[PDB]
Amino acid sequence: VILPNNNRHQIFNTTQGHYDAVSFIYIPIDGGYMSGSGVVVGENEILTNKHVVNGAKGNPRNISVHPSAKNENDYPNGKFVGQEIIPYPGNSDLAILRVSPNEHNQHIGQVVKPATISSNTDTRINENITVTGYPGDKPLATMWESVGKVVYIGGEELRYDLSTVGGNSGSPVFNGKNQVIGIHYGGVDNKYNSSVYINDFVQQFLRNNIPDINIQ
Repeated sequence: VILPNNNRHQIFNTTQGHYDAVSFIYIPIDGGYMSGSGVVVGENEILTNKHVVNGAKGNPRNISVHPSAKNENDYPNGKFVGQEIIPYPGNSDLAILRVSPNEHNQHIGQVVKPATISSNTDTRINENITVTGYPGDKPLATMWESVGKVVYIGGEELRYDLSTVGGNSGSPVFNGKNQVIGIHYGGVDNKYNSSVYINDFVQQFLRNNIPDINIQ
């Protein structure tokens, strides 16, 4: 959903700082492909949307994850294939994807630093945030950072005023400490963008499936 606030900047030094965990997702469908985004949060784990993993039609092996992808011809951290899809049991567009190790028996959370999850104890409306991931209007597997403000927090719903584009499905929403406060899932044209807010209940689901999860 493209809004009056469309402040987007490409990221090139993708393997450094907090960008490293921001991941590009590619799923073939016989006619073409679908793409999306996610964020590495544990040794073998990314967070993304239910609607993203549902594109695999029940086979996790159809999902390729490229952490820190720079463009279609530059995956500096290679890829990791889907192994197990663990949907968040609650009523939000959130899933964990566990991935296999790569061809060098490296784990995804060893090649990049797993992202820091916010406890969201301090998160409030009007807060300045970024949503960073792989928009579909841009060239395949290019990373973009969008700047915006939180407008709504309720239940598992966090809405902001910044712009995103199909492919931004699954993009982490960062606070100023570069901690993940939520996971983008879509938007309502001319009104706001929407994300899964990482509330206490979501945090419990993360802890119960990702033993090493870093929540601060």
